[PDB]
Amino acid sequence: PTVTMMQVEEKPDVTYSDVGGCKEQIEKLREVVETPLLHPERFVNLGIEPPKGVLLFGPPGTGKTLCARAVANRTDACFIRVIGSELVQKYVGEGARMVRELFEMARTKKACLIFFDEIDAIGGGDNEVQRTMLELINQLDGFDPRGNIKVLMATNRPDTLDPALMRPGRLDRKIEFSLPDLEGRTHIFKIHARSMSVERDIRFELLARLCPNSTGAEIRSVCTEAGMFAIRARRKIATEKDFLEAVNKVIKSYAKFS
Amino acid sequence: DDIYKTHLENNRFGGSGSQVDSARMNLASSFVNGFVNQDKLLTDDGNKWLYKNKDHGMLSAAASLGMILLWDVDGGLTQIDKYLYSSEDYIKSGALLACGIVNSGVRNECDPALALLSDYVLHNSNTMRLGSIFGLGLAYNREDVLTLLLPVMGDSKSSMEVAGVTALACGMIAVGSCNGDVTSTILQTIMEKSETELKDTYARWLPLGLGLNHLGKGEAIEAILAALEVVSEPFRSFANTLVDVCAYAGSGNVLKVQQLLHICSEHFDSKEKEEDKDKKEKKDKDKKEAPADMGAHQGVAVLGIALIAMGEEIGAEMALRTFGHLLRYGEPTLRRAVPLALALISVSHDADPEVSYNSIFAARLAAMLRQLAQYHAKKGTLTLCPYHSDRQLMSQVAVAGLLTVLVSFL
Amino acid sequence: LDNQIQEIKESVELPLTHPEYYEEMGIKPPKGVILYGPPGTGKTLLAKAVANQTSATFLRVVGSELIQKYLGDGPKLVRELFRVAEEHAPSIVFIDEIDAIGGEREIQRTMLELLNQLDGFDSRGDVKVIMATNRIETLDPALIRPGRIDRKIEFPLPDEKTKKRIFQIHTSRMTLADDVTLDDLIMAKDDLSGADIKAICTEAGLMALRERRMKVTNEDFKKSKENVLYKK
Repeated sequence: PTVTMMQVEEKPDVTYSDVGGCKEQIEKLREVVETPLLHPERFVNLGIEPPKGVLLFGPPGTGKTLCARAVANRTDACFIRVIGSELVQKYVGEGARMVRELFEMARTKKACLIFFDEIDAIGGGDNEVQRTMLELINQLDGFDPRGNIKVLMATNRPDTLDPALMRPGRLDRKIEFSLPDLEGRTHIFKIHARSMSVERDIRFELLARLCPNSTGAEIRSVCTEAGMFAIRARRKIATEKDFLEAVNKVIKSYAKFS
Repeated sequence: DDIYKTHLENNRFGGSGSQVDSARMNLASSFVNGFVNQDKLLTDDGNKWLYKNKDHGMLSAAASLGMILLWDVDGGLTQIDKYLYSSEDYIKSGALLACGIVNSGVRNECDPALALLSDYVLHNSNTMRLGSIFGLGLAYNREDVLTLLLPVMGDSKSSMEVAGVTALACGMIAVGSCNGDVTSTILQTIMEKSETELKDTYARWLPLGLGLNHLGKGEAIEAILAALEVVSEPFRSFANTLVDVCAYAGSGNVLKVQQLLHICSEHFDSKEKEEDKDKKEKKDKDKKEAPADMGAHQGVAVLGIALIAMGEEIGAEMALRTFGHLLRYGEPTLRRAVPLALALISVSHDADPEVSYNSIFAARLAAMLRQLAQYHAKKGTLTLCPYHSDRQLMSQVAVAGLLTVLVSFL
Repeated sequence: LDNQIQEIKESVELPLTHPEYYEEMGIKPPKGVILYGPPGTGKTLLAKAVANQTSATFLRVVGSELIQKYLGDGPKLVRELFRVAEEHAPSIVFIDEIDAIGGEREIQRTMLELLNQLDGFDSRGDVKVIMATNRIETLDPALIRPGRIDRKIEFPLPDEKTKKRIFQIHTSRMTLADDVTLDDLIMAKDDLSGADIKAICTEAGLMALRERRMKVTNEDFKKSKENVLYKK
C-alpha cells in the first residue's frame, strides 16, 4: 500500500558531529551501525550472535538527532525509520501484515537495517497492542527476517515491562542519555555554524560557558530563538550581543520552572 | 565581463556531464562543451573523449571547440591548430568548421580550406566545404565566394549538407538584399535543383537558401516569378510554398491569412508544415492572437507547428500551459520536438519540466534532446534561419552534425 | 499589526523573492505559516494574504465545501494539489475558513496525507502552504509538531484599539459622516468580531442602497443600524 513506497526514506539529513556531547557513548552506538556495515562476515566471524544494535531511553533531549545521524552515515542506499504510530491503529489486523511486509522488504533489500521509533506507543484492554508487541518480539526473536541487521529503540519512557523482560535475550548495549560537560556543546556549535548567520565575532566557547545544564534540547532552543528572533528582529546577521538576551532568556526563563 | 560578473559552479559539468553515456548523450556532452557557457573544465578534461566519439559526432565535437571560443581570436588558432590537418578527416573538417564558428571578421582561415576545396567526387575537402562554406557563411553579395561556389553546386555531391550549407551559406550571404534578386546564382541552383530528382531533402534545404535570398524584399514580384518558373509536381511545390513563406515575412495582409486558412487543408502534409509554420514569422509581434487551435487538430504535424510557433519568446504562463499538453506525447518526433521550444522559451522553473521529462521516459532521441534542453536553458535573420533550417531533424544523425552549429543562440 | 504582517511578509516572502539571503543562508523553511484570529471572517487574513499577491502566484481555496459536497472521494484532490504544487510551485497555497472537522476519520487521513505529503518527501521542499482558520483549538495536534516548525502567529484581543482600527479599514473605502463618532461604536459593542462590524457596514451601504443614496445621515445611520441590528 502507501506505507510501502512511503516508508522508504530518502533525502539524507543531520550528520555525525551533531551528537550532544557523547565521546564514548557515540562509539558505543557507532560500533554497531558503522562497523558492521563495512563488512558482514567480520562480526559473523567474530564469534557467536553478533550484536544487533543499541538501546536509547531516558530524557528526550537531543532525540531524533542521532537517528538522523544514522541515516546520514548510510554510505550506499538510504535507509528507513519505522515510526511507532503506524502499528497501533484502528481496524486491527493491518499491523501484522505491515510489520511482515516491512520485514519482507528487509529481506528483499539485501539485509536492510530497520529502526524503531517511539516504542512506548506499542509498549506496555491492550490485547490489540499485545498483538503488535508480542508478534513484534515474536518476529524479532524469530530467525526468519534476519538476526544481525539492526535494533534501535528511541523512546522517552523505559517503563515497558514486557519489552524490559524480553529485551535481555536479544537486545543489548543499553546506554543512558549521557548529558554533556561544559566542553561538549561547542561541537554542536561548530556543526550548527550553518545556522542563521552566526557572525565570526561570536565565540562558541563563550556561548558554551554562558549556559550550564544546556543539553541538546536547550541549545537546540538556543538555535530556535536564535534564528527565530533573528527573523523577527528584521536583521540578517546574528551577533552575540544582539541575541544573548534570547540565549540567557531561553535558558533562564525556561530554566526557572523546569 | 561575463567571466567577471558571473560565477557558474562545477556540479553541472560534473552532474550534467555525468548523466551522459551510450555515445549519443556523449554527443549531448559535445553539446555540454560547446553550449555550456566562466569555467572551462569540461573543455580541458583530458583526452580520448573525441576518440570514443563517432564521425558526425566528431564533426559536432570538433566544432564544439569552435563554440567554446567565440572569443580569444589569437587563442583560437593555437587551440584549433592541434586539430587542424590531423589524421582524421572529420577532425580537420570540423576543425575548419570551428575556425568558421569562432569569428566572422578574420577571413584569414579561407586560403588553407579554399585551396584544398576541389574534390569533384567525394573527398574530404567536401566536408571541409561543409564546415568552411558554412563557417564562412557565418563569417559572411560577395563576388568570389559564389564563383568558388559554382563548382560546389556544379559538383553535386551525394552528401546532403553540401547543397545544404551551400544554399544556406549563400542565403546568409544574400539575406537583407535590396528587394531580393532573380540572378543566375539562385536561378542556377533552381535549374540544377530540378536537374536531378533524387534525395528530396535537397528539395527541402535548397528552398531554404532560395527563400533566404528572397529575404529583404519590400515589393518583390519574386513570388509571381517563382509562381511561373518553379512550379511542377510536388517535388518543387515545396519550393513554391517556401518562396511563399519567405516572401510574406509579415505585414497587414490578412488576405494571406484567409489564404492560409484555405490552403491549410491541402492533402500534401509538408506545405502544411512550413506554410502553416510561417505563423510565428508573420504575426511575431502581435502575439496575443498567435495562440490558436492548432493543438486541437488531428493531422501529423500541426501540434508540432504550434510547438514551433512558441519559439523563444519570454514564455508567459499561457505558453507553458500549452507545453502542459504538448509535453505529453507518444511519438518520438513530437516528444523529441517539444524540449527544443520548451527550453528555448525559457532561457526554480527551468529544471522542473526536465524532471517531468524524466517522469515521461524514466528513447535516446528524447534523452539527448532533454539534456540538450538543459543546455538550451543554460526581425533578425541570424536568429530566424538556424531553426527554420532545423525543421528537418527527423532524419539520420548526419543532419545532427549540422544541428550543433546553429548560430541563433545568444 | 505591522510587526505581525512584516513577520509573515518576511517569513513567506523570503523564498523566491529577495533570494540572495535565502539560498545562501541555508535555512529553507518550506512549510509556510498558520493563520488564525478571533475576528476571522477572512478580512484581516485576506488583508495579509493580499500582501503576498504583489509578486507571486495566488491560490485561494476557501473551506472544504468542494470535498464534503459529494461522495467521499477523499485525499485525491489533495494529491492533485501535490502534483500541481509539484509541477508548478510559485503559488502559495492559501486555505481560508478551515471548517473540515467542524467522515471525520477520513479528514484524519487526508490531514496525515497533507501533513506527510506537504513536508517535501521527494524534494528539498516544494511549496509554501499558508493555512487560515477561525479557531485553532479544534484542529488536531498532528499538524502542530510535524507540520509547523517555522512560526505560527496569534491575533491579540484589542477590546478597543483594533476595533477602532478595523472600523477605520472597513470604513476606509466607504464614506463616513462627520457626526458619526467612533467611541460610541467601539464602546457600545460588547465582544463583537470583524464579521459584526462588516455587518453594520453591510447595513450601512445596503440600507444606503435601499434609499438609493450615497450619503448616510446620523438618523439614517441608526435607522440603517436597525437593519442588521434586527437581522442579526
